[PDB]
Amino acid sequence: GRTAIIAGNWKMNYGPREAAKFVQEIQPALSEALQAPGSPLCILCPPAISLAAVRAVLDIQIELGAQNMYFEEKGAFTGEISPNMVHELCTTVILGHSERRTYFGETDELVNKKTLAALRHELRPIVCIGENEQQHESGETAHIITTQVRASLANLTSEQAREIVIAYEPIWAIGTGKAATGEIANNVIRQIRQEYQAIYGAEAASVVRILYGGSVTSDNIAEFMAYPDIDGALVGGASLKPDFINIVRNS
Amino acid sequence: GRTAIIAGNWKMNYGPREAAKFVQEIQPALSEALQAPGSPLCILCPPAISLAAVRAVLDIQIELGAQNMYFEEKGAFTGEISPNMVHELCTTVILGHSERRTYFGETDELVNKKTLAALRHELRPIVCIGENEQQHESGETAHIITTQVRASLANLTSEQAREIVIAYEPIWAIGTGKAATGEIANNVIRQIRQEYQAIYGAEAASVVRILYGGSVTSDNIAEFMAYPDIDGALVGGASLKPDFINIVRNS
Repeated sequence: GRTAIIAGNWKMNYGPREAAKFVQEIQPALSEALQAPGSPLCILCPPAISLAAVRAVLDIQIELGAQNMYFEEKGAFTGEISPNMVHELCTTVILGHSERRTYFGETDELVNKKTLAALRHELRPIVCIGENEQQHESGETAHIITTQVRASLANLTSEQAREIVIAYEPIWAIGTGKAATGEIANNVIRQIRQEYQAIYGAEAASVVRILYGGSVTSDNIAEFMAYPDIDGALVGGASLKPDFINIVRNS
Repeated sequence: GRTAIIAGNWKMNYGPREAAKFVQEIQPALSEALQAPGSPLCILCPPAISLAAVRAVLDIQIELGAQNMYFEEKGAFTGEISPNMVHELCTTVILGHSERRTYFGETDELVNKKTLAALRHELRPIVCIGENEQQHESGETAHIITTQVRASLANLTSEQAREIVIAYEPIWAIGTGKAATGEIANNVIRQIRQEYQAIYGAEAASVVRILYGGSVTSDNIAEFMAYPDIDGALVGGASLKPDFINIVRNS
């Protein structure tokens, strides 16, 4: 009984002009696809500099999300944007993406601070967790998942524990064109739900949305969505293409 | 014979709506102040999410800059914006601010990559260097400056060596309300110019703009501008206030 979510992470692609053109291309068909019963919630996550341009196209329902923010209300953090700023244009924010954990040193602790800040500003956080190739090959997947859930998804109230979205993204599946099999994704996503249950209780774990990310296309989205525990997808490179519409159709 | 620069670093203040309102407040007086002979180049650097809103107010000359960007053209860097994106809305980008070096781990090497990327996309980089309180108290200021110049400002062609802007910002002067004295700022800024000369030659060092940052207000801007080697200022908290106009007047 969980509403499914298809979220498009554009990453660092499409500046203001290109972002507006892309949404002008996909919006008529995407909006019509989302009118069908059982359609997912659909969120576009452009670069922050391009949010206003996309907002202007959409305002002439597809929701808008940011790819990152900082956790303080305001202040002396050159280069950062605040939850208040994001909320002016967006319903949603991606947090803890593996690219930010690896290239920019983001920790579980920092991700949790951003997660609480999102929730306390009426933003939907999509919190990314996942193991890398070496951890997966050495059998450490379960331990990594447990550690990341307990730290990144800490401190939630019962009501908030219902509002967050978790995205499982095997780092070995990102941009490689090698998605996890549905069986592997389901196995780990059920572990995430179990760990969530351990902290927050059975009811909260039954309402939290958990997505799969990592080389999702319209060709394999149905393979993941067939599992009851998989509630949607965080889409990477395909979110830059019209195939994003067909992911929504096939979800 | 160097054109002076007054750049306003808003840091993580003023979302889209607030940014537009602030520029609507200051733009008539600021534009009139900039009409006077000998006025500096004036650059506003709002949060990236707020650039479009400020652009729309200005386009109904004050230039616009970003507070940070990444150095690749595009790609799988969730949360980052590219030089191509920044150039659509901005002439300028702040790089290597001490808040990014300290809180977000940016290195001289990463700053240099961003600096070359700015220059190769016809953006003016404002590259921030500076020592902290402990380094200053222990007499290491000169060594820190030399290290940061040689690494952050490496790889420049002769033409580029003329286009960059350097900002000296004693970290102990940021947001503390305790600016450096004009004598201290001038002493270190002359060292920066000397180190630049060591690498790039006397002519390049004579054209590069070097700004002072750190608790600049309209009350002390003239103290810094009196020195021939100080070419302007990177303004922090005062850039959020109408005093920014009076900094321009007194520069």
